[PDB]
Amino acid sequence: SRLAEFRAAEKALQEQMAQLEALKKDAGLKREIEFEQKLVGLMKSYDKS
Amino acid sequence: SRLAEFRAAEKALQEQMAQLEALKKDAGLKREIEFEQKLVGLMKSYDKSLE
Repeated sequence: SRLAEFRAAEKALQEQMAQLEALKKDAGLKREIEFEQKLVGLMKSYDKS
Repeated sequence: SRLAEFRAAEKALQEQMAQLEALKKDAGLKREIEFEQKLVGLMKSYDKSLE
């Protein structure tokens, strides 16, 4: 019921969302997303013969 | 991998944004915001009465 526990959740959400903005900046994650887009498109073309 | 984690974090966050919005409906919370509202009105009035 408390408003205090809402604003504690609001702060908890905005640091979670802040560390997702940190994760989003990692060079290793970026290389890995690209490699997946490569793998996805390559199995896209493997379909055709 | 850093990619599998990133997607579970993006999932755990999406869930949190939804559990937050669950709380906005509570009657108990709505009355507590009414009290803070009046408090602010009280504070504004105090400032207004300093011309």
